[PDB]
This record gives sequence, C-alpha cells and structure tokens, in this order.
Amino acid sequence: FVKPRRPYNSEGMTRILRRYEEDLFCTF
Amino acid sequence: KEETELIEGEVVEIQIDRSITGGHKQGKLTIKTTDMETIYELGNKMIDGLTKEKVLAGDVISIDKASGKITKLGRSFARSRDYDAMGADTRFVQCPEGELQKRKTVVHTVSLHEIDVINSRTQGFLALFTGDTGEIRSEVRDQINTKVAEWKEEGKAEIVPGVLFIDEVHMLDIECFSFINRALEDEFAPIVMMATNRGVSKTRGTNYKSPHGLPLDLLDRSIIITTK
Amino acid sequence: KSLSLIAAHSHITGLGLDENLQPRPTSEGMVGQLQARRAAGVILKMVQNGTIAGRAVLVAGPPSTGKTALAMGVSQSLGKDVPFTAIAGSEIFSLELSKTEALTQAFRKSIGIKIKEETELIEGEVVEIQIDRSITGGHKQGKLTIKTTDMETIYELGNKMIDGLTKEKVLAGDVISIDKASGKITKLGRSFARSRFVQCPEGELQKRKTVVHTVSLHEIDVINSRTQGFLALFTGDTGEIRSEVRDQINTKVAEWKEEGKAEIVPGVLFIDEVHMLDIECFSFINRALEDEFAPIVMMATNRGVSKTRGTNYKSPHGLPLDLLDRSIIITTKSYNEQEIKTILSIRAQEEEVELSSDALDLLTKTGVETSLRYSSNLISVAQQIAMKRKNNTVEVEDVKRAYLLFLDSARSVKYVQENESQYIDDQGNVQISIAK
Amino acid sequence: VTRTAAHTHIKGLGLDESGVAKRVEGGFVGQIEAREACGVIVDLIKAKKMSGRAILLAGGPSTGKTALALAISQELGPKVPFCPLVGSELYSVEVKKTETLMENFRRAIGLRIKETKEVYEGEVTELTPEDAENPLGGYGKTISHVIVGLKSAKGTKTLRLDPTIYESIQREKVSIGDVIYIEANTGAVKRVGRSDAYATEFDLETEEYVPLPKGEVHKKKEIVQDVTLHDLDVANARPQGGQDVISMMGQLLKPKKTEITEKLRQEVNKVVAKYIDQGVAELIPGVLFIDEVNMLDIEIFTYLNKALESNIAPVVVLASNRGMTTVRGTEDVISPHGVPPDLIDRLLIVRTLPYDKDEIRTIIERRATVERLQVESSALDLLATMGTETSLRYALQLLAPCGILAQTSNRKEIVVNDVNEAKLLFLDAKRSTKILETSANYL
Amino acid sequence: RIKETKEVYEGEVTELTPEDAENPLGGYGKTISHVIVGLKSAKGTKTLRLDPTIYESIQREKVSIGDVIYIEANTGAVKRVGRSDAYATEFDLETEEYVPLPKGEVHKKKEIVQDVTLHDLDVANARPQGGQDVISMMGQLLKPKKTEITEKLRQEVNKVVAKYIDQGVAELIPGVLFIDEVNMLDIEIFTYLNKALESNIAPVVVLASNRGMTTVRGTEDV
Amino acid sequence: IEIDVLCDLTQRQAKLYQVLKSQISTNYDAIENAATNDNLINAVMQFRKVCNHPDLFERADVDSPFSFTTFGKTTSKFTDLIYSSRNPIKYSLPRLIYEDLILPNYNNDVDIANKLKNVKFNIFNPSTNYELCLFLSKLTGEPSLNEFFRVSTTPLLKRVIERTNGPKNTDSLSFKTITQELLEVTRNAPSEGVMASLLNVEKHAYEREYLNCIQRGYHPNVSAPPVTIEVLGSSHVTNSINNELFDPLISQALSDIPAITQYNMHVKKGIPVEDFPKTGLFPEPLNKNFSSNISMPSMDRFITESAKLRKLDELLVKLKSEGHRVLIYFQMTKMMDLMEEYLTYRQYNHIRLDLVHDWQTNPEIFVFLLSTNLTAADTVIFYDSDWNPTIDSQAMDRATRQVTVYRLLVRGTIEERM
Ligand SMILES: Nc1ncnc2c1ncn2[C@@H]1O[C@H](COP(=O)(O)OP(=O)(O)O)[C@@H](O)[C@H]1O
Ligand SMILES: Nc1ncnc2c1ncn2[C@@H]1O[C@H](COP(=O)(O)OP(=O)(O)O)[C@@H](O)[C@H]1O
Repeated sequence: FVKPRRPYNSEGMTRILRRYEEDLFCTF
Repeated sequence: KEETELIEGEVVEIQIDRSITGGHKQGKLTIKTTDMETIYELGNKMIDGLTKEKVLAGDVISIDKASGKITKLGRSFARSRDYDAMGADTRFVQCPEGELQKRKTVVHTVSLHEIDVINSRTQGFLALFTGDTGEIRSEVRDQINTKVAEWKEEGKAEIVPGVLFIDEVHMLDIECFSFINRALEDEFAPIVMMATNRGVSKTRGTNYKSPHGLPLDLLDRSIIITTK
Repeated sequence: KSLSLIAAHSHITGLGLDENLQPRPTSEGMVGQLQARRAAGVILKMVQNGTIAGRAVLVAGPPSTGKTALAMGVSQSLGKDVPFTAIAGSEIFSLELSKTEALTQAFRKSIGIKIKEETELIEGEVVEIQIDRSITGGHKQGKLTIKTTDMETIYELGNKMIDGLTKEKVLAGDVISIDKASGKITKLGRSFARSRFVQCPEGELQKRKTVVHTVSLHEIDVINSRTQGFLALFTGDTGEIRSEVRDQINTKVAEWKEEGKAEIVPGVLFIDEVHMLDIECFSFINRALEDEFAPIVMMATNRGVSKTRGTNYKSPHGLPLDLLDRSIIITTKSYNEQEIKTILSIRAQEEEVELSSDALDLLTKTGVETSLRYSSNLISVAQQIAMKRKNNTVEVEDVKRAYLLFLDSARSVKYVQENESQYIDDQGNVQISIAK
Repeated sequence: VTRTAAHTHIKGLGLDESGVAKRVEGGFVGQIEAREACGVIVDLIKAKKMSGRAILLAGGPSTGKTALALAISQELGPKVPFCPLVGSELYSVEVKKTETLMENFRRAIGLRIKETKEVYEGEVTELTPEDAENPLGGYGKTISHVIVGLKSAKGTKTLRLDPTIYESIQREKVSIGDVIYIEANTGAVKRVGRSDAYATEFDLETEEYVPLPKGEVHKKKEIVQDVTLHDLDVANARPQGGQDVISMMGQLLKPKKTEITEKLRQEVNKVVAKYIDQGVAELIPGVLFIDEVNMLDIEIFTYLNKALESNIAPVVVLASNRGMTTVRGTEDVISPHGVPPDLIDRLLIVRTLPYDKDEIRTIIERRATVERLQVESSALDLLATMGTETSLRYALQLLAPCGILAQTSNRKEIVVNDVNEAKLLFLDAKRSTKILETSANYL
Repeated sequence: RIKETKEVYEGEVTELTPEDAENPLGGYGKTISHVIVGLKSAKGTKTLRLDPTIYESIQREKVSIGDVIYIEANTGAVKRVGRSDAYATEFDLETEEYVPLPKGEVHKKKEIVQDVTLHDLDVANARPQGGQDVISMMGQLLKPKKTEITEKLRQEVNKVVAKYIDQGVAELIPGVLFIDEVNMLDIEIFTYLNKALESNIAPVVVLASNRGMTTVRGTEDV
Repeated sequence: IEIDVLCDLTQRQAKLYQVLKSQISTNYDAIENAATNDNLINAVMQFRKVCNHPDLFERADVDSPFSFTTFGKTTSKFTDLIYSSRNPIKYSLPRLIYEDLILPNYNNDVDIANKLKNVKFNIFNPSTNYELCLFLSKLTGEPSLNEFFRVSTTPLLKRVIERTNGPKNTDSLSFKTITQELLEVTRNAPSEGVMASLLNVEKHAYEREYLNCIQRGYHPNVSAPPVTIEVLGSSHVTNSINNELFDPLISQALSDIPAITQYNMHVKKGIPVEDFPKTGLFPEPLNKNFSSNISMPSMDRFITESAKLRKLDELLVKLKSEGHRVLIYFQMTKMMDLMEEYLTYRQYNHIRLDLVHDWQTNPEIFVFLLSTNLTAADTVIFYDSDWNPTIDSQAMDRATRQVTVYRLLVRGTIEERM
C-alpha cells in the first residue's frame, strides 16, 4: 500500500506561482 | 561524519504561499530530471534561499539537504517572453540525467572551542566571530566533554589532536604557569610547543630569577630541544 | 527547616547567664570566659533596650579563644525577628560596588522595620464543585461547597472565581486557602480521606489573621530606587544607589514612627577580621556611627601591633587610634586544662562520639600541648578508625593512630626545616633528583 | 587504541577491608600512610555528617598529591560531586574572588530529587484559533483561545489553550501532522518530528520521523534528577524557564556573573530543606579540591576562615609544595607551605614522602605497561638510574620518544641505544641550565 | 580596489499599472500577470515590463505617479529617490523631498571603482546583518563598544579576498602604518609586533624615536 | 565450532559499574569469591543487570531540566490548559510601603514630583526650549521637533519595538558612513557578486561546516521562573504584576499572528497592515535542535548504550545475508520484552508468546527467543552466557548442518573473571 501525503492547508494566505510560460501573484 | 542527499534537476513549477505580513512561508517545488519528476515540500529556510538567487522555471539547481545550500547551475529552457527588468546572462547547461536524489557521505572538522561557544548561549555563532564569549562556565565544558566522548562511542565522530604553539612563553605570569602545570594533565590536552630566546632572567609576577624565565615545576614536565 | 550537618559552633545555644547577668560555669554550651560573657550580656541588654544607637565594641584576644563563639552566642541569644549581619573583612572589596557603598549596604541591612497588618482569609476543605456553562458558553455559573470541622456552606461563584478555580485545578477533598482581595488560591494538600496529606481546618471559615512583617532599611532603599526592582535583592546588582532615596526613606520612616504605624527594631552588625579593611573604610566607619539609624557594630580581631592596610605605619590591633577612641574593648583570655577538657567533652556529645576517660585525658594533654582545634579535629576522625575495627567506643589506640596519621603545625614545620632541599624556597630553588 | 595523559593507571587507593594499604594495588606504589589517611578521609566523607572539614597534602613535587586526590574521587564514585580547581581559577574579571570561592563551595554540594512531570503529548490533528472581538483595543492579545486536537496510541484529547502556551507552540513552529511534547510544569513545548503515518520521502529539511507515543495523552511520570545547590542559585539569579517576558528576554541577553546575595541562598536552603523533609530529595555532600594553594591571596584565605564555619560547607582538600614561603598579599608573613597560621589550626596536614630507586623502577613499569610498550631489563635499569639522577617525570615522559625511535627501526623492543638517542635528542632542566651558564648570549 | 558594473533604471514614474491575468484564480483578487512601469528621464522615455513580485516593493516604499525611482537590474528592489521638481508647487504646505529630474538615458552601464580597507570589511562582517531580531536593533540603539575580533574572521576575509583577486576583479593596495615616539610602547606590544610582522598580509610599518640609551618601558634593566 | 566475542564497556555502563563498586563498600574480592562459588547474590544480580543492559537497572527517559516551579497539578468536551507556573520562593511585602511610596494618594507627592521632573523641567520641551529643539533638528534632520521629547521619556524596549524607518531630509549635518553604504547594497543581493560575497562571510562559514545538522550538547540543569512577590490584600499589586509579566506589546512582538487571523483582520474587518501590532522579533535559533531544552529518547542510543546489543546488531547482518535461523538463550524476562521491543523496532520475524510445530512448519521466522528437537537450527547464541555444563549441554543437545555457538562477553567485568 501507498502511504498518503501530508495535508496542505494554505487558507487566508497569498500565492506566488512561477510556471514555464507565465508568472502569477495573488494578493488579498 | 555526516550523511547528506543531493538533488539536481530542472525546475518546473515553484509555488510559494506566504502570510499577509510575511512571516509564515510554505510551498511546493516541482523539480524534474530526464527520467524522474517528483514534487517536494518547502520550508522557511528553503523559501529564503529560493527567493534570494532568483530561480525561475527552466533553471537547473543543485540542492544539498544537510547543509541547506542552493546553487544555481544555469538555465536550459531559454524562455522567450522575458520581462526586461534584469540583465541576466545565465549559462546554457544540459539536462541532468539519471537519479534525482543521490546519497553521499561528507566529512567536516570542527574545533572543541567552537562547540562550547555554540552551546554557550542563544547567539553563540555571532560570538564565535565577534569574540564576545565572556567566561564560559564549567558545566558547559563538562557536558560537551561527555557528548564528545559519546559521539566517539557511536562512531559518528573522532578526535584529531593538534599542536598549540606559544611563541615567547616567558612573557607570562606565574599564575599562567601554575594553571598550565595542572591543565597539561587532562584527557583533552594538545601537545604544547613553547619557544624561548632567554637565559637566566626574572620570572614575571615574582622576585627571583629562573632558567629560561620559567619556574622549575614547568621545566620538570618538559623535554627541551636545544638549538645552535 | 535550616538544614545543617554539624557546624563548628553548633553547641553554642546562647549566653549562659542568670537573671542578674551572672555567667554560670557551664550553661548553653559555653564554658569559661566569665568577664567576656558578662560584657557580651551587657551588650545584649544594650541591643534589647534599643534606646541608644551607633556604638562600636571590639573583641580582641589570642587566636582560638572563643571570639566567634561569643558572637554566635550573642546571635543565638537575640533570637528571631532581629537583624544580625555577619560579614568578613574581604567581602567588601567588590568590582561593581565601592567600599563605602558596600559598607553602607551592610549598615542598612542591620536595622529593620516592624509593621503589623491584618488580612482576612478563607481556608477549608472542598466538598463539591459545580461548573455550569450556557448554550453559547459566554456566561459561566458555579457553586462551591466548602466545610471545616465546625461548619459547612455553599458559595455562589462569579466568573473570576471560576477562572481562578479552573486554573490550578481543584478537586473534591482538597484543602485550599482563598484570598479574596488578591485572588490567589493555594492548595494546602489533601484531606485524610482514603475512601502530601493535611488535616481538615477547624474553627470559623472566614478568619481575620494578623501577620507581623519585618523589613530591613536596605529592602525599602532598593524598592524606592527606580533604577532596579526588587529582583536586585536576589541577583545582587544594586549598583551604587544614590543618597537621595536614602534621605526620603529616612524621612518616611521617621514620620511612620511618629504616626505610630511602624516601629524600628535595631540589630547587630558583626565584622569578622576587621583588621583587613583599608583606612578609607575605617574613616567611613568613624563618620557612619553617629547617624540615628545606625546599628551596634561588633568587630573581632586577633592581631597585635601590625601594619594597617593602605598605610606605611603600625598601629595597635591593626586599627587607627581614632577608630579605637570610639570603641569599648572586651578582652578574651586563654584556656586552662579543665576548660579544654569540658570543651572536648561537649564536642564529643555533639558529634555522637563515645569516649573513654583515658582517651579524653590524652586528647586534653595533646590539646594543651599543641592546639584546641587540633584535638577538636582529631576527635571526629578517630571515630572512623574505631569503626574500622568494629567497636563503638574510641580507645587510646585510635587516638594514637590518628595522631600518627594526621600532623599538626609544629611537627610539620619541624619536618620541613631539615628537608628544605625537597621544598620550593622563596627563590624558587628545589632539588628533585634523589642522588647528587 | 586508548588515549592516556600522565594518569589513568590509577584506579583508586587500593586498600583492604580493614584500611591497610597493600604495596601494589590500584596502580599505586608506596605512600602507605598517605593512602591510609586518605581512606579514613573517604570514610569520613561517606559518613555524611561533617561540614567544613579541611585537610592539606604537603610534600615535595613529583610525590603523588594530585594522584591521591584522583584516588579520592575514584574511590568515592560518580555520585559524590568532585570539583577540581587550581588556585589561579579564582581571579576573575567579571566578579570578585570571594563570590567565585562561594560559587565553587555551593557547586561542591550535590542533591538528588525525584520529580513528577505532567506531560501532554501526541500527534497534532487539528489546530484552530479563535479571534478576539476587538483586536486593536491594544489591551489583550489578538487571539482568545486556540483549540488543539491531540491523538496517541488508543486515545484522543482536545485541548483549549490560553494564548501564552500558544506563543511557545508557535515558537517551536509546529504544524498539522507533527508529534509534540507539552509539559505543564513550566509550559515548555518540545517538537519531536513528523509522524510516520504520512509519506516520508517528499521533504527537504532532513527531519526525523517518529511514531505515535504510547499510552494516553495526559500522563504523570517520575524523573530522578541530580543537581547542585549552585545550579539552583544560578537558575534563580538569572530566571529562565517561565513564559513571562522577563524570562523570555533573559535567554537572549549575554550571560554574566553577579554577586549572589545571602537572602537567595537562605531561601534556596529553606526550599531544599522542605524538599528533604517530604522524603523527595536526598543530600550528597562532596569534595572540593584546590591545586597550588600557595597562589591564593590573603583575602581568599581570610574568607576561607569564615566560609569553613558555615553549616553546609563541604570537605575541602588543598595541595602545596612550599617550605617557608611568604604568603601572597603580604610582605613579612613567613608561614609553612604558604598558608597563613589562622588556616593551619583548622587543618589536618597529611605528609607525602619521596620515593626510592625500586619504586621509580616499578612506577616506570606501570607507565610502560599502560602505554602499551615493552622495554628490556637493561633499558629499564637505565631509566631507573635516569629517574634517580635527574627526575622521575623526565624518566616518565622519555618513554614515547624511545617507542617512536624503536618503531622507526622496524622493531618492537626498546633497547639501550634508543634510550641513548633519547638522551642525545632531548634534555632536562639541569643540562639546559648548565648550557645556559656557559653561554655567550643567553644560549 | 574593487571594480563593478552596475545596470540601472532611473527616472520619473509616468505610469504604474499592475496588469491582471487572463484567467484569474478563485478566492483571490487582482491576480497580477505582470507590472507595466513607464519611465521618464532627460532626453529619454522607456516603458518596462516587470516581475509581478516588484509590486510588493512598489507598495512597500510608497511609489506613486510623478516620483523618481531607482531600479537595480538583477535584484529588483526599487527605491524612492524623491519627488520631481515639476510638482514642487503642487500644494501650499507639504514636507516632501524635491529633487531634480535625472540626466542621461534611463538605461546605462556604469563601471564603478570602489576603495575599502580590510578593517572596514572586518567590522562589517563582524556585526550581524540587518534582521528582525531584538538584539541587532538593540545593539544599534546602544553604545558601540569594541570587541576582540577573532583570527577566524580575518582568515576567512583573507581567503575570500584572495579568491576575488585571482579572478582578476579586485586589487590589493598595501599602505604605511606610521607610529612615531615608539618609546612609549610597552614590551608586550613589542612582542606582538614581533609576532605580527611575520604575517603574509602585513603592510610596511614606519617607526620614529628620539631617544638614546634608555630603558624599555615595562622592564627595569633593559 | 565454539568461539567467544569480547566487547568493551560503554561510558554509561562504566558509570553504573563504578556506582555499584563504590556503594557496597568495595568488597570486590568477596564479590569475585561469590561469583566463583556459584546476601551477596542480591549484590551480584545488580552487577549482572548492569553488565547486561543499563535500562534494566535504570530506564532511560526524557532528559529535561529540573522545574523549580509550584504549578497547579492534578491529584489523580475539552480540557482547559492554563499557564499557572509560579516560583516556590515568596517575597512578602507589607501594604504600607506600597501604598505610601509607590501609589499616589492625597498625602504624598509622587505624581507631582514626576510631572515636575519629567515635563516642566525637561530640556527637550518645545514650549520652553525651542532653540535647543531647532538646533537638534538641524543637527539630526528629524522632520518633527517633538521627537527628542518623545525619545527621552519612553523606555528603551518600547523605543526599539516601535522604531519606524521614517525619511530624513538631506539638508542636515548627518549623512551615511562607508560601512552603512556597503551594508545597504547587500540587503537583497544574490550570490556570485563580488560585493555581496565579500560581505557574507558568516553564512558561508555556516553552510561550509554543515551547522544545520549538528546536535545540541548542553542543556541547563535547573530552570526557574522569576521570583514571585506577594502582597496580601491588594488587587492593584496583582494587576501591576500581571501587566509587567505579560505586557501585550512585548509579548505580541516576540511571537507571531496566525495567518487566518490576519486574513480576518485585513479583509473581513478592513484593518490596514500598517496598523498591525508588529511581530517576528524573536531571534531564530541555530538549528531545530537548539530551540528547546528537552531531549527525546532516540532509538539509536538504545543500540549503542549496550555493547552486547551493538555487537549483536553488527553480527546479525552477516547471518541475515547468509540466511540462517538463530537461537537466543536467556535467563530472565525483562530481557525478553526488551528484545521484543528491539525486534519490533527492527521488524524481524520472531515468535509471539506449539513452538516446535511453528518452528518446523514455518521457515520464515528468523530469531527465536528462549529462556532457561530443533534439527534445522544452525546458530545458537548465548547472550547472558553461563558456564554450568548441565544447562549448556542440554542447550546444544536441544538444537544436520554445521553448528556454531556465539558467546558475547564484556571486557573488564565479572565475565572476564568468569
Ligand atoms: N567558652 C567556650 N565555650 C564553648 N566553646 C568554645 C569556647 N571557647 C572556644 N570554643 C570553641 O573553640 C573553637 C574555635 O574557637 P574560635 O572561636 O574559632 O577561635 P577564635 O575566637 O580565634 O575565632 C570553636 O569551635 C568554639 O566552639
Ligand atoms: N604512588 C604512585 N604510583 C604510581 N605513579 C605515581 C605515584 N606517585 C606519583 N606518580 C606519578 O608521578 C606523577 C606525579 O604527578 P603529580 O602527583 O601531579 O605531582 P605532585 O606529586 O607534585 O602532586 C604523576 O603523573 C603520577 O602518574
């Protein structure tokens, strides 16, 4: 059997995404 | 002796989540080699080392887990739509192939004094460079002696003794000699080399004359090399 | 309470005196020195009367004559709730206080203020506790049943009582003490209910109790100074407190005594080896003794005409003549054979050592011959040699074995004086090798 | 294989059950009366009834005084606290020498306490705070309560926390999925690591992975601790361990030595006496050893005269190699062994004697067999004549160059010629002095 | 002697528009795809495309339209030089730094030669860098007492300095330490001079004295 | 084939050995004579217990400093956990000193003298000393002339907590030094630049010597809270003490705000981020191991702390690689559940407590634990070995192939004489 991953909780938090074609920035 | 893991590959996607103030930092990193592609989880020091030395998608980085060191090796994607904010001229490197995670054993040497200064107080690594380590207590040195012997018994660490050289030893007080005569009998004591260019002169701190400027208790427990 | 193994002055429970201040030959662990004990009783009455201040006495004599024994007898005869400071001559040489500031702090630590206050208290055994919560939990209601051996009652609790009982969790059968005005609740223990262990309290639940406080002038001096708090009384970094707060404390204490809210209880400052102070400290001591809030100073020294510290001349007792001008001197004398054997018998009784008569006579002879402290050290070390052969009483052979094993001063000097080539001299010359 | 330095061939006094010393036992040769006196001192220390007892080890150099003190410490065992010291240790630039002496005196008294700890532990499942109705009123904090859900092996408890514990919990940087350790005595929180119930190969902080703790969440466990009185005085003078801001900032400050007042010592003694009276703590008095007691000043001796009269003082052992020597800090006081006569009366002097030729030979035999070296008989006789001619220590520390010169010739045995090369390469004090006298420009 | 090439982007701010993305993410607002910033200088005008992370630096340093800024190339990290002189008569009463419009083009490459000494590097590496801990700013607000700098920091400074000489970037310039009236020096300082003159990094030291046959201080017969 | 294995004493085992040697009054000849003959038996089981495993005489537990506290303990749907740690030392202060020296009333002049010395006669007051304020404003460059009066009248910790990086005008007597000019370049500078690498010696020494994976060696012995002051009958004393110990500004500065709470402030309440009580002032510790004084019992020290167990772990790898089935012979049951714990940690196939049937039918089981006919057994191991032939002979008689017996011995104890 495969062990599950750790839960990831990011609530009320910003986000910076850096992908191949575009870079995003989410702000509250 | 320390065990570490090396991670090298192209960066596919960096996700960084931060608080409104900016204290709590967490995120995920998707690194990729030719054969494998895994997604990791990041910490505060990881994000701090990712923000400085700016990493974008397509850059090739090397990751050392035990040291927390991030080195950028170059770029491989050659992104077309570049916003003209920097004058970066990163090198064109190849795709790393094979295993993503490689295990190696590294060896580094630390001094005993550095361990006492580190364990002395909260910010001892600052005092290691500023020299503000004022009169470290004896209980500290007892506990580092016990833990150093325990590290010897586990096979993790070993003691490499060295040489302490004291040039112009006759410029010392008699209390220094009285401390040296009893500090030479310890288990953790190096081999001490002293040099003197003085004959029968006055011993500092008292009012008699002695050979080489040293009292006879120190000269009793010393073998003497002469020069011509 | 006051843990201790065995002290060197542990047999001195006070000054053996009558109601007419006459010294008995053997009372309270003190024998001999009749005139010195009478003078110390007069000084004790001077302290207990409390109408005069700033008088310095001096105890001078040969070494091992019971000067520290006299000081311990006075300290035990004073009893509790009276300040008694005992310092040495080397203690005032500080790196972060001056000598005059350290002497000032030692002077003000020896006089105290007696204040009587009353505080209403509740102490009983907890029977049962109900905590009630609402639907939203915004309001907390509670009931507490508490009893003694004479009454039982139920109290309706407010919110802060509920938070004070939820914190430091109190269950049934618990004996607690509640202060209403401060909100501090302490658990005394557990009641004797099998179904630490403290018995159930008796009498009324709500007692008005009077506590008598004694606080020194140095404590009020530290608290009144705004630079450091009361934690400097334990850490020890007061750091040269200014004279202005001392003057305010003087005026406040004077007006408190005038109003009748507080009394002044003076005490004794004992300086041991007073000959090792500088002449600046002596000059400060001359002018610190005429203040209204000055304790009675006891000094002990054993030197003869020796050099005063910080000077280049010699003075009697190691003290200058102006300091000796304001002092009355009590002189102690050397002991006889009977007093030495009585001291050794008392030290035998305090060290749970059973001695034979011949062993006691041998100890008396070797104490008259060499030293009283040498015999008082040999008597405890002979018991282990006696216990190695598995018998209770210490015989002559154990004392002779201890005399052979452990040396005294004179035999050590005699052994050194014809073997001085093996010892390091004043010039640092020594011979290590056996031959040549 | 092992590491040795001028000692560790001594394993104790080596006495019998009646206190009689054997000739060769425990690495000791000779010094029979000194060893018997030291055994009586060991029995007196083990009696645990005496306070402020002082002995003195008087003799020449290289007679075995530090060896006898090491024998005392090895005979008493690791339970009794032994505090070695040199006379030059007391001169500190942060605090006066009197407070250093009293610090060592309180450091030489041990204590053994059995302590009950209230411990909450488990894996963090749910971490949810609640907000205040007015966060910018300034008075009161941002949150009101934090709900923490902990689970263990066969148990799950939900806790409602005041904010002050949650500041420590946040300072250890816990998350959901971590195993924590909360003690209720001081509010300290220990974070152990990630739980093993989740994936362990997707991290970058090289953290350990622990399983769930056994038992319930809420426990009471017994812990036996060994402390000294000086640890209590230091922990009360510089308070760290609470969750208030003074103890919170006490860790970040640079530590320094202050003058501990007598009120704190008396209150610590009262609390320790209350601990002993309940059958919780036991008292282990120890040994304080001072090397080179001639280096002490007259003020330190005068404070020792009053410190030995206290009711909690340990047994103090001094060593000195001086004849008629003026005391430091004075100009005319000539006294035996550099110790003033006011301290000699409170002392029991134990005298050490010089050695002989055969004792030197067998001492070189034990030092050669503890250094893993085999010598010949003729070289051993040469080294014994060396020890009688120059010094015992010079014969002792000439063994290693002889072994090196034997190993460099691809042999195992030490011969006469290696000892002769050790003569030719290394000198002693007398030959160097004779070179210095017949010299042009202080050669 | 350290030489460095700096790339800059300075001038008066013309426009400041955080461009939104084509597909915004749920649960958020104003998801920046890129930041458009227009510059204006003397005989030069250039609009720029920026990283979305530069918007936090814009909001932190309070940059508005009409301000003059100073953009480092690689690090980003904009900063407000001041306000342009054309807005000096905007309000009646205003406490605002007014500065001239900068000359030259918006983009330029300048080679800056900077001179520092090794003691400056030692005292700058010794003190802890700009952080958020109480200890650093508390020591900044207190009396700057000197400390005994260890030989380890000097060794690492010499190591990194030699590493940057061998790249051809830096150049080492020794100088003269001139001590006059050396008769006042104690013999311990003379012995430490004897130790310190054997170092690899040591400069030339010049001494002056006006005495004849006098005793060395700290000794009564030499 | 019969061989024996020698092991050397660990530090802990030598310490309990020395404690047992010094405790029983050094009758080691009698102990050796009693071992040679076989209440000295109760003495020698303690030596055998120490030589076997140190956790049997004294079990290892959580290493923590001694708590010098008097807190609210339990004398045994949520449970309340409230901080209630106090100090056993109580300082008692009468009410008269407090009410007549520290609190203002009608008959004292605390507030009058405080105002007189801090406001009316302050030399930074702009209502009386405007020339000095203008001079200092030219000197420093402060935009406000009340800055000096505000700086001089608030405490140092309050000053460093709320310090703001406000702008200063250029026309002043103070500008930037060379060191600060070098400093402001490397705030966010990346690596490989010459000026950044010349100013980052400390981090390079940090990551060169692997300091984020080193272990803590020292923890204090006693930890204590500050000394409690007790005044009977006054709530003002309790309020002042609670305000001093738990000041919300300093307590909020040394910790952080939760992120969802910050989202509730900024979005659901419209509070700007400049009005936040500022946080994150606690200095970050050297490792994650240096953040606490509590050391957990690790499952690595248990192997190394017993020499026989460490040698057995070293030896078991060869028998695992060669594919054997090993017998372990014991005498007691404390070592039985100790080896159950160790084998459940190592995840080895071992018997749960018929035995002969399971031994014969199932070959997957590795290690069989027995306490004082097995034809397919190849290796027998005597851990706590005893030299009486009447038990050893039936031990190898109870258990085709070549049979090797292993005996683990400890150097310098009763087993070397044995
Ligand atoms: N009159 C006495 N009664 C009881 N004990 C005495 C008396 N005189 C001296 N001693 C004892 O002699 C011992 C040493 O005397 P001490 O007072 O230290 O001498 P000094 O007066 O020189 O300090 C002390 O233990 C003390 O108890
Ligand atoms: N009785 C003895 N048996 C074996 N070795 C001894 C004996 N006495 C002294 N030694 C050795 O001689 C040396 C003397 O050193 P030490 O005792 O420190 O000097 P001192 O005798 O002046 O105190 C020690 O290294 C010790 O190993």
